[PDB]
Amino acid sequence: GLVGKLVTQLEVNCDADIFYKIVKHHPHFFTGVQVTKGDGLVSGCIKEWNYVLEGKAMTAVEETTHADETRTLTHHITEGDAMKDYKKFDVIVETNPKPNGHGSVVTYSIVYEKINEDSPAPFDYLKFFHQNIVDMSAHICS
Amino acid sequence: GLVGKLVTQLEVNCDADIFYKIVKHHPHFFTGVQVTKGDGLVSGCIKEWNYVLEGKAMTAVEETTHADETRTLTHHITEGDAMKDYKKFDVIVETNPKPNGHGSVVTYSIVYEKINEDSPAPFDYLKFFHQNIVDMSAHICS
Ligand SMILES: COc1ccc(C[C@@H]2NCCc3cc(OC)c(OC)cc32)cc1OC
Ligand SMILES: COc1ccc(C[C@@H]2NCCc3cc(OC)c(OC)cc32)cc1OC
Repeated sequence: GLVGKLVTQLEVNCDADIFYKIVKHHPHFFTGVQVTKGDGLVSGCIKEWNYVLEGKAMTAVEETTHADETRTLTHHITEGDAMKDYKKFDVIVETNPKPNGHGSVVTYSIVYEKINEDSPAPFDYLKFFHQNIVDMSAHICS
Repeated sequence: GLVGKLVTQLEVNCDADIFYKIVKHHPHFFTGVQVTKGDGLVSGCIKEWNYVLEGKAMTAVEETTHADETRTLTHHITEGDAMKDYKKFDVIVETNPKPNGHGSVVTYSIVYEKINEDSPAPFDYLKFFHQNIVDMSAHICS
């Protein structure tokens, strides 16, 4: 099966709307541009990343869009090392209140389509994104 | 955050109800028992597994339940190496038709609660369950 999705979901002790605003505004570096929607206000960005994953230097080009009303960030990868393995690679970050009312659930989903049946599934990316949100979440408190 | 869920979802070219029936009936071995519901018909099982994960021999005790009407298998781990890292570890396997009507989507979810913030998230288990369903899925065809 070539099409799949990997998910990591974590509970965080933080209001969903604030946490989303934190995530939205944030060896590696990027160059790139911001994207606007017509009113001159930034609606997203396009970045070329240089990063190291499990010791190997890689590049990617990522177009990011946000949806404030659903607290969703979407990172659409168009180019780079990952596209040697995947025809499609998108990363969707959602933040929602726990039905308990107070804290939040953060979901990172990697939606992918492999080039062929010999391509890996992106467990190395899932672990990276997971640890990154754990790390960010451990620099926040009430 | 101590509570989380890992998911791998895969598309399979197989009718959901047949695929669920295949999954339901299937270095490692197990000993154990079957569980009935009162009519003498098997409703589940309780197994003690001996298995090797990333080279290390481990044991677990797993109680499995099924739900035919939702094509869901639930594996509830009560004891074993994994419980050195997790207070709770459940594995839920769902099979549903693609809204396209024909093939299926198979979802393995690992629902976990870590013992403490230094416990790993179960990416090693997610990869194992993923490869196992890929392998099974590559022994089936129309
Ligand atoms: C192939 O997919 C991607 C590759 C890189 C990114 C960028 C991502 N954001 C912060 C900096 C950064 C740093 C990294 O390693 C140090 C990294 O590794 C995967 C990923 C990222 C994002 C990606 O998709 C969201
Ligand atoms: C800690 O959680 C679990 C541990 C073992 C199992 C049993 C599982 N089923 C087939 C045989 C088998 C064989 C394995 O390695 C050869 C294995 O590794 C994780 C897992 C399994 C299931 C588990 O949860 C579903």
